[PDB]
Amino acid sequence: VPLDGGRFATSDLNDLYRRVINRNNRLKRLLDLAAPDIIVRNEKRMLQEAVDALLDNGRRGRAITGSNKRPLKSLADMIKGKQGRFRQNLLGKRVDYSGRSVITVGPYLRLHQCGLPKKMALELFKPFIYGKLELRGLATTIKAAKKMVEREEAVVWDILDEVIREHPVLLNRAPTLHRLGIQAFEPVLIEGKAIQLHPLVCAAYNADFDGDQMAVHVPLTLEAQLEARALMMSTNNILSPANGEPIIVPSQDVVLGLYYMTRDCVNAKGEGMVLTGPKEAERLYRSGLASLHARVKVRITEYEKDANGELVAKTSLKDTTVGRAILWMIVPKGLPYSIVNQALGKKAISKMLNTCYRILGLKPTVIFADQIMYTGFAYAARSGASVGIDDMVIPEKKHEIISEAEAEVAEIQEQFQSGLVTAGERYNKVIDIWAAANDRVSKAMMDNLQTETVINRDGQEEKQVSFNSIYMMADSGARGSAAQIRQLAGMRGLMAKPDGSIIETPITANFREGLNVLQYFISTHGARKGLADTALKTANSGYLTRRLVDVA
Amino acid sequence: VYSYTEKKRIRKDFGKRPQVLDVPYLLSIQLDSFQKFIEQDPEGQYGLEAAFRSVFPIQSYSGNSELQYVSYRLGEPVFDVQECQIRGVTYSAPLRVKLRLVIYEREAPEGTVKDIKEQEVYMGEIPLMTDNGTFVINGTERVIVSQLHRSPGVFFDSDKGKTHSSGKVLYNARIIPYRGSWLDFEFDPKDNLFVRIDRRRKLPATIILRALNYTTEQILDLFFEKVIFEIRDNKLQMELVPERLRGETASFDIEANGKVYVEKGRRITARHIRQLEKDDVKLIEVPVEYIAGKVVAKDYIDESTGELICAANMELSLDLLAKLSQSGHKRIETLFTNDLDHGPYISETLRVDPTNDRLSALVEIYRMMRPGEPPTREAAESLFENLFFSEDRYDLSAVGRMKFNRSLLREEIEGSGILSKDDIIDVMKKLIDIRNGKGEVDDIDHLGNRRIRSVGEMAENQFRVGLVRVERAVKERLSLGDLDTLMPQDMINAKPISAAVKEFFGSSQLSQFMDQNNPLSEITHKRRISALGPGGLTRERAGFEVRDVHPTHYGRVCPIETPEGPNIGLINSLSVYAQTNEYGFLETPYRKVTDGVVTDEIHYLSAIEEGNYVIAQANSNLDEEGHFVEDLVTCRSKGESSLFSRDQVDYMDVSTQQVVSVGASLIPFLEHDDANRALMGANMQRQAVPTLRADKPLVGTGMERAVAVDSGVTAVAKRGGVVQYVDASRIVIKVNEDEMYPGEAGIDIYNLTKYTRSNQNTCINQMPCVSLGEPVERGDVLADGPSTDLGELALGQNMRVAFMPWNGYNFEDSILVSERVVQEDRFTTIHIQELACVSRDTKLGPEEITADIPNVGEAALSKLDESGIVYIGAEVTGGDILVGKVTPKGSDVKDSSLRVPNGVSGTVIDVQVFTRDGVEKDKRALEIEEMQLKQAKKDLSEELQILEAGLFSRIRAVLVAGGVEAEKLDKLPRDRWLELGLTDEEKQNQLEQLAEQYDELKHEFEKKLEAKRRKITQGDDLAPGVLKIVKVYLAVKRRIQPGDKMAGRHGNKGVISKINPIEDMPYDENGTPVDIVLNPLGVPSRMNIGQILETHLGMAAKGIGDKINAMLKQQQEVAKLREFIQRAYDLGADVRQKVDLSTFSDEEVMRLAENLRKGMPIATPVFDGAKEAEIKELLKLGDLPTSGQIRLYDGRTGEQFERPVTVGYMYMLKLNHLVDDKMHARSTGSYSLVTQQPLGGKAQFGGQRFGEMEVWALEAYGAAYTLQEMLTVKSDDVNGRTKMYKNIVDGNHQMEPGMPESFNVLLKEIRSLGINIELEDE
RNA sequence: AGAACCUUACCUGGUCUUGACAUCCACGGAAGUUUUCAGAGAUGAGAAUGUGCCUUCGGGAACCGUGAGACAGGUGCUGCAU
DNA sequence: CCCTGTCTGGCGTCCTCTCACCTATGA
DNA sequence: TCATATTATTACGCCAGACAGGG
Repeated sequence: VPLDGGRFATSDLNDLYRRVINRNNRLKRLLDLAAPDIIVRNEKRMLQEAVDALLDNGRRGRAITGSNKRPLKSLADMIKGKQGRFRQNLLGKRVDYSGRSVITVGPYLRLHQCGLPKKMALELFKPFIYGKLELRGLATTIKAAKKMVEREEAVVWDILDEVIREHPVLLNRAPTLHRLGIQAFEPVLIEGKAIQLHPLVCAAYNADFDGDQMAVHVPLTLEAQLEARALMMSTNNILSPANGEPIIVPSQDVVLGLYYMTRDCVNAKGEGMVLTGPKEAERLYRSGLASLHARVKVRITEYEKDANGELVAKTSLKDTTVGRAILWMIVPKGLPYSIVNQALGKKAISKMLNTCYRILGLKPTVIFADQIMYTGFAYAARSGASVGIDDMVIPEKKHEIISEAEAEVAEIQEQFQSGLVTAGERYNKVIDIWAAANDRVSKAMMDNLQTETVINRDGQEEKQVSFNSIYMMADSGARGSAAQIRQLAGMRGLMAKPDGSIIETPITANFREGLNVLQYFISTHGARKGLADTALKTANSGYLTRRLVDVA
Repeated sequence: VYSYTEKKRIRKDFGKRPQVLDVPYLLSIQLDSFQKFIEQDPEGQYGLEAAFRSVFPIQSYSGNSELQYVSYRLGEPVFDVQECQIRGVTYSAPLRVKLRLVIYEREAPEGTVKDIKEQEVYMGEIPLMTDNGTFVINGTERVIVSQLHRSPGVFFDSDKGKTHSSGKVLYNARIIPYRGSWLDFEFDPKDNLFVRIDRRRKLPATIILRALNYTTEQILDLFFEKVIFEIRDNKLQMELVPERLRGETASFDIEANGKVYVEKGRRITARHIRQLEKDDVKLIEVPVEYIAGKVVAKDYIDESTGELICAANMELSLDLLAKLSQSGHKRIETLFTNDLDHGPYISETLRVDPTNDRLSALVEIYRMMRPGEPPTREAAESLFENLFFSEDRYDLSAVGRMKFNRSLLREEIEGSGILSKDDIIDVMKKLIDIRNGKGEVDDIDHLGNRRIRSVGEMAENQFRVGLVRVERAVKERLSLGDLDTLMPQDMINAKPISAAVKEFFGSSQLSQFMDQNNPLSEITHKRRISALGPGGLTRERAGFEVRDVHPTHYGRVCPIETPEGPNIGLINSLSVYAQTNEYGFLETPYRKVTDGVVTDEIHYLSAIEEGNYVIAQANSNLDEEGHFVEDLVTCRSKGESSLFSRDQVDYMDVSTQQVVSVGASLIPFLEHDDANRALMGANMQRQAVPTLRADKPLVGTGMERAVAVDSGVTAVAKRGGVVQYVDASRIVIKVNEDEMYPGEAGIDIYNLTKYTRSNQNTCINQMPCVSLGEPVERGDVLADGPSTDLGELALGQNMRVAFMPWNGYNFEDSILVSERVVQEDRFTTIHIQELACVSRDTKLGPEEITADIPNVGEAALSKLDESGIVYIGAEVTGGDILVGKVTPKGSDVKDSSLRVPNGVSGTVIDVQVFTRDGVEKDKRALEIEEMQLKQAKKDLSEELQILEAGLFSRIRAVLVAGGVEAEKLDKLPRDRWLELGLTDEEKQNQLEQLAEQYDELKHEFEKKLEAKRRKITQGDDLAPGVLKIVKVYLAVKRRIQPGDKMAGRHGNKGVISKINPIEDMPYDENGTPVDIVLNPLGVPSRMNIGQILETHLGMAAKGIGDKINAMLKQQQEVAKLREFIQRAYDLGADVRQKVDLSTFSDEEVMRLAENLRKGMPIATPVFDGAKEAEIKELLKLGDLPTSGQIRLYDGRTGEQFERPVTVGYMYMLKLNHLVDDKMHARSTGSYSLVTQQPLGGKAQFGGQRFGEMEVWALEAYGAAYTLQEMLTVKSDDVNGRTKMYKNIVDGNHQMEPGMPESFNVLLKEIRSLGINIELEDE
């Protein structure tokens, strides 16, 4: 084929075949003419090398080349390699009725449905719309229907909502590693140009929303619609196939909304009042007469199913909070009240959904996963859980710990000037005292964050776990750990140079205090090594998955 | 004092450390390199003169003619840069070289030549550099990126562990020339020394010594010291210097002087060496078992019989001693082969050597280098004497000789370019010393061992390739030269030089397309140091250590600005203050510290000098004298950050920005961010699109000014003065007299580049930021470019941001945006698309440009004229027609008429047409000809008249010393004017002088306008081949929408999720909604805490802005404004700014306060930024709460959010990953040729590659039918997909699968081998 | 839906011939304004004023004059070509 | 003849987007 | 335009697999 212009961009195999035929014609003419021995030996040898270069180029000494120094691609190089026929056109194919766009959240969704734009929906479903238009009788020939959807008149959007309705689509994030990276949804049409994807499902795709893209595929035939609904639907994938752990675990905002909701404080509005049900618990929270965390005797009716498939009601007064009753309005019947009576971090909400799946089955667990996500988003919005510069509380004991460590390294180096100790024992003593001082700084800041709030109730003071914002983001397990909150308040440890050995002078400044120049440069050693490790580790991880699914 | 656009809006500058060295010109690498390449520099170094003095004078092989050189020159470019980008030509210059041919007679080395000839011949065109550091190669604007490669000169590398699988180290030594053959020495685990040349076969290394005319005895003289056995009274005693016994076991009885020194069994200690030196012990009698393992040094022959006793390098036995003792050779020289220190590596290599003399050594080297073809005396000697020893094919440069003498601890640094005997012998000696223990290896990441190539060096190497090809051509033509009938262009040819230099500037791995969407991105693509390219490492192979940051990067390479992905740490970006060494290394400034007092003199160092000295830290507290206020200070000695004394240091860092680059020193509060998020923040900050309304970062670092000036996107004033401000077309600046030349009266007319296409389809546009009649100074800015605001650098815009979860719409990293952001068009960016249409004559006649578009009805002839082509302007969308361009016979007509692509809208801003000389109808082509024709003359006369007006007044102005008669000077109006005599006393010939000016003005204007019409009157200017050349420039205006990507400066990426109404936003109690809600959960994990301090400090900045907006709106007399502005500019600790505000004339306070009512801009520098107490104190100057947190109500429910939230102003950027460039869908369209599967991409309307892991994921489910239609019906099988399309549109979802076509393609490709693959029984 | 002249296309005489009406060049004159004798009048001969928008000055656009032709003109014929 | 360095081949992540550039010769 | 037919750089890192060498 010619490219855009007036010349033909010729393939490499035409060069190979044209050389074999040029040489073969020369050899026939020389055997006609009775050339001497050395001429026809060179001629047959050039034909041998030409045939051997046509079949598998470069297996003989240095491969032939046309333009410019790059070798030209032979038949065996049309078969082998990453870009042969197996790995590029027979195992993986390019696919019609498919689309691709940037994802975004849309938290109003139920977890069996996803948002799909109107422009992509009218392009992916052109033949179904053509068939629907031809059934009604609005048009006659196929051309008329293609002009109608090329113009996009007022009547094809009702046709589109009547071809969408019960027709699942396969959403697919581009590095699909396990089977939960292709899931089938039902479309809900979107004014917009971005796929709205239900948030819980994101933890299956490893999909954040920092610029990600996903592909949509349409199951055309009827068996494929039934496979998308009965095997690949997103309600059907709620447990990861690698183990027994649920994969629709609530990820980050919703566990903060729950951890702020089901908690307590030693005095609030409506401390120790008594409530006749969870409905008036939410009514007291909404009207402005109690607080979301205020300990209260309620009367809850938990249904324990102790018989053989019969739900027995037991009603009692639990000493609980307001938020635990409001969250009890969403729990299905069979679970006991003690699943919400605690503080509900992330491990606790994961085993809440797991006990709901083991007891009440699939359908209450799907609808209860949605109600968890809705109430987590709503009370995280009502929480106003910001992050400030004052939330990262510096330990008051931090500077004296650093000065005691500086006195200790001064003692060790004064022994080093007088030669009492060895050099390796000096390096070991310095790394040991900076590890001990690091642990002491972490314990100072961790006490100063985990119990900083000290509020009185009707008299003398009484302490409790803190409502500091970074501490709830750490204790809830939403985002953060001990190490990250340690590096934002306490000293950020002893960073290591790329030699593999550690550096004897640590980074005594956290991020709330400023790092100076040398400390940031040592930090950049430690972080450039991590980025290089991930960006080169991913190739071995993918090649390991390939070898494993081809031995299986 | 300040300049006049500095007093417009002076940014509140935190920062305690006084800067001593201002920032160098940020494009100096590109400009200094290319100014080195083209410059007339006598003494030859470096440049084009080095190329001509290497290649010339050419003399042929005794052909008695010798073409020599005189001088070269570059003429004017025929196309200036703008019309060069428009047309598509290179931006080049013709290289006029004077060449002087002299031709000899017979027998004239000394005789005078018989004839000369000389001419200014023309070879090539070299592409000049634009004033901003760019090229224009073929219409497009490209940048050569500076390479980072291994220096020439010896390197002693180890490879300690991986080979031999036994933990035994090797030690190789590579002599890397700048041009020529590579010579490597290397041990092997048998402890033998091996040479290899150009990574070829392995020769035992002493053969190269035997190739340098060294006998075996001379080699053993070099690499071994002699132990002397004297034949004496009995048992052949030994000279013993006591150094040789260090650390060995006493095998025999060590006694002398009648005294037993050391007995057998104990090892010899250094106290025993002191005993032997104090007792003066040299000669001791040895047993016969001591010599029975040693090796002879030189040859010995039996004197009377006349034959050989033993060859050199022969081990000794007792009967050999009975041979040599009875002959009469009293001295025996043995080789001291210490197992600890002085190993016998050369001697065992000589035992491996199959050669004996020089000639067989050269024959074996020639059989290594060029195999098959025979090894004769002349051929092998010419090979080996031109491998390393001739000036043509082997040349360590000056850098190579400096590194080569420095790594061998030589004294000198300048020497000859070739090697010698002594250099190869010294490399072998240092390698042996490293094996013995003394001296150590070199590392390759050490930036003293790592040179930079730049534009001038790379273009000079390519130009030298072209010159050696043209000298082989000149040697060709001259021996076939007949004289005198040729002049020097039948010999020389302009083709190979131009071919080579356009090969490099067009298709190389470093001459690459400029990332141009941003002033930052231009100025940080020009400052780029790539490890890749020719002669360097590759992306997909290496490695771990070359991708990692080494302690010599401090102040030379940015540690944190490197692109994430497949090439991390290969594409390093250069630091802010780092220049380039004379040899090409990276030297960075330091402040010389003689004693306690840190001196303000600067001094540049590279990494092979930074190790020796002790260099302080940038921020170490020194007060009022330079004395370090502590008695101990953190420094770094040899790449090790350690704490040293007050008075030991020799250098200090210059300024605290100097570690990082110009991409990541624009991030305020860098020191509070993590390193990873600073990397992601700088790499995204390169990617910002220019918004429609540029908006001044409230929290900047003060480096915005230098980046916005030094990248040439703003129209910086060349000569200061006032202004005339016609400006609709050009800024016209009248020049003050001190900066103004005596002749060339002169006023500067700046060209503003209005709406045009960038390289990334963004819009580069300049707008004047000075009014009419306003003073400007030299170096001041006049026109704000893209993403600039009054000379600062405004990539994104500053918006009110709340940190809270808001109903899930900002879940992972999403961002929830009000409607006030999209109503104000405060991200509505402008994109420009160039679309070409050509009507080439493929076949069956030429194609045609006519509106008489076929089949298609009264839906073709619409946005066009009666003669075809889009009629300009208009609200064109997708599926429209721009250029009717269709042929007959292609009832056989078709529609190739270039239309508008699917999904885009826009306005036709410009239509260019340099078409096939004929595009015209009956007259538009010549209709506009007269328009431009009359235009030229008009301005031509106008300009003359403009100067004439100024000159006429000037005539009268000077008319005072020679006729001031006001009533006797207003005679003729447009006729003459001055008519008075003068004589002498004072020179008033001024009238005569100005008379010539006007006289020459009119005389030159005619000629100027004479060529104008000549140029005007023309078909059009372009190349041949292509016929119909119609380029149409659309300009889409994209706003913002759910799905775009925004980001701050700290690494906080986001896809804007919901575009809320104004009402539903979280409003504080004052009533203002917040603009953008981010998510707090990103902040504890991604440890980029700097965005919060930017949020609080931007809140304080707009607090001052709201306070000034109240004091100026509710208008107060300027005393209260200058008092509040003075309080705002004093504010807190000891800073550098304060202000001199009472000298702003009671109006420059008000113009400043007009430019501050949107918020007081604050410079928070990079590592010496604003502390937290100053943020709190500035939040107390404004009336804002000290915590940074305001209680916010909810727009939905009207009720307060508990636990007050953070609101502030973050500077958020819109990155050019827009969602309606990514949205794509395909049902059915076109496919490829070879395969039956769909095409790929978006510009090709193609479908999604359902790859391999998705097939494994469908196999993981039970999706057997979904996969079957996913690879047979939807993709490949042609009968299956046509039956499926008809089955769908009938209303029958059922597939008739069949077999994929690409599998039958597989069968024919396998079967086209000798392979019979089939398909068996039914 | 209006013939004294005009209208008017008809008759009688007196006259004009690139023309009463247009476009085009060439080159003579700014247009126009006023007034005189002969003649039925058409026309054929005189005296007064003006030079505006712009010129590396081979000149121009409005408005008269002359010659060349290209053309104008025709209420001339065919309503049985329309 | 069983260890053995040494040499030769054969791997090295998926998906996507933008741009430019394409054999010499020649009576 | 229409047949003529291939040369002057090196700088991955294991990891199997086959091969001449020698105690």
